[PDB]
Amino acid sequence: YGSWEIDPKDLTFLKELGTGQFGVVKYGKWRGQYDVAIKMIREGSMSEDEFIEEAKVMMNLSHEKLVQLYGVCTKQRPIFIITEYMANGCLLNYLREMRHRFQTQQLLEMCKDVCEAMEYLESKQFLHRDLAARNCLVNDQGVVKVSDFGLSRYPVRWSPPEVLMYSKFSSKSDIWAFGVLMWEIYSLGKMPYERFTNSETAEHIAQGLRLPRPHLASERVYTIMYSCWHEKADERPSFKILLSNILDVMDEES
Amino acid sequence: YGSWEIDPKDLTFLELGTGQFGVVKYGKWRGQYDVAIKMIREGSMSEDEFIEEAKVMMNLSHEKLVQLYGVCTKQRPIFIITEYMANGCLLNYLREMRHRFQTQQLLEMCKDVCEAMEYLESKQFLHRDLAARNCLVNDQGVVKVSDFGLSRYKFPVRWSPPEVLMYSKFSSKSDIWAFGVLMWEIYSLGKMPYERFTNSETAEHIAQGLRLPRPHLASERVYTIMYSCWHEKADERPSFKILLSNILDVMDEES
Ligand SMILES: Cc1nc(Nc2ncc(C(=O)Nc3c(C)cccc3Cl)s2)cc(N2CCN(CCO)CC2)n1
Ligand SMILES: Cc1nc(Nc2ncc(C(=O)Nc3c(C)cccc3Cl)s2)cc(N2CCN(CCO)CC2)n1
Repeated sequence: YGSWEIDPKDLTFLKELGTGQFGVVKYGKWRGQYDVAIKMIREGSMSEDEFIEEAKVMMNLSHEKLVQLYGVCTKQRPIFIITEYMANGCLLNYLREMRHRFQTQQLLEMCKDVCEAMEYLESKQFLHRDLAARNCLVNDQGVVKVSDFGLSRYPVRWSPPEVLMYSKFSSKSDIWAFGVLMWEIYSLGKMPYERFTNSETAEHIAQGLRLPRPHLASERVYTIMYSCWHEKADERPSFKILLSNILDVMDEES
Repeated sequence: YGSWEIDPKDLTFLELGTGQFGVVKYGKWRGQYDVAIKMIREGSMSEDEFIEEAKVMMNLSHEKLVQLYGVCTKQRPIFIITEYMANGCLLNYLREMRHRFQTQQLLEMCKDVCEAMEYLESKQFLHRDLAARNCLVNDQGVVKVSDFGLSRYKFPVRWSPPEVLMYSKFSSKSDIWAFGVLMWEIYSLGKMPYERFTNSETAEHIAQGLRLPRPHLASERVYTIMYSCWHEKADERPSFKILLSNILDVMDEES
């Protein structure tokens, strides 16, 4: 893959952070000077072609609020993926572990960080398959960033109208999820619809039920997350507009 | 994978076509049984993808479904053996025999595809690409669908919008629309849907509420079936259990 291929002997496995479906992440050090995260992909988790597309996306996309790629080790099995290390780890556990210790003005900065990354992927026609607090990482300075792994891109004469319409306004799925994310941040890791099941939630949202307003979220902040929860997808805002609305509130409140 | 394991030497590679995941050839088992062989590429699928595909191939069976004869998992490229379809694709079969069909044969074909889908519907399986080009015909003129590359019905209910949850509840209604157009291909003798419109014009043509015109070979009652498959509201469309329910009724009426 060129310069992206790194030397394995320069790595050093030290600790374990977690395990996923497409491998296991392990904490290490690059040349014993910088902290990095290393993911060990399983032999049969993904196909060859699937890795070329996934990799091709990680090298061509770059944003300050996206998990930076340090390199990969495709010259061995299992293959590695070296990236920057996030000291604080997951955002969900971060909101619950360090709960109510950061003031409200910091909560909105977390939404801005995620909105900045999504706005970038939006400009590149990329969709987050699972946008939620559990899929966001926090670094030492409290910056929230999303990942590039597992991203998506965006029969005509045999497909129904429901499929055609979705193929043109599918980007609005990441907007609804983002709205529920702000709810998780301002609720400090509260699970959406705690008093409802999966079947219930699907029925309540269909009837118009929306998440309450976090007590730590101002009435204007609620307008942002609530703007993302519009029945008509085309009536929902874009990540560029949401970023402007978030920045607008930050200036008026801070 | 057990008894499903076939000896690559027992099969002889006597070519039929090629797909994304590999190429399909023609052969015979022990010089006595006819079957088709699929040589999947090395990097097209993953180990987990195959195990799921196979697990679905070996656990499903239906007369109108492509029967699986076996696989060769101790070989690279991995092989998948199935029954041989003398007449091959349905679209080419409708165009090569356009002058050699009866009105009862056309409706019989539609049943052969509906009977298969009805079985898939009961097992919660979905055909991602249901069309005449993905259907095969054996020597006796019986149509059969394939179960390779199917999908079942993750979506986080708590973070998904309504259009996604509503899609997961009416996912089988999408194949109904495709089935309705399939019947048009049959009674139209292989004509391309919206042959006089482009991909962008077809999408708008459906948005305006217009649909395919009735083929002259289809009767008023048969067209009502395929037309019922094309309803703006997915919930208002019938089910494959109901389509077969009707197709048989029009058969007895016109037979
Ligand atoms: C799960 C976890 N992640 C951490 N930081 C990460 N940085 C980079 C990671 C990563 O997975 N990148 C990546 C991606 C995104 C895709 C493909 C490939 C790769 Cl390599 S993960 C830290 C952490 N700890 C901190 C919070 N607790 C401290 C209390 O002791 C405990 C746990 N936990
Ligand atoms: C493309 C083609 N298929 C033919 N029969 C097949 N039987 C089994 C096939 C197969 O694909 N199974 C399968 C599936 C479904 C999934 C995964 C894996 C597998 Cl293995 S295909 C015959 C044929 N010929 C007949 C019609 N023409 C001569 C007229 O004189 C020429 C062409 N052409």
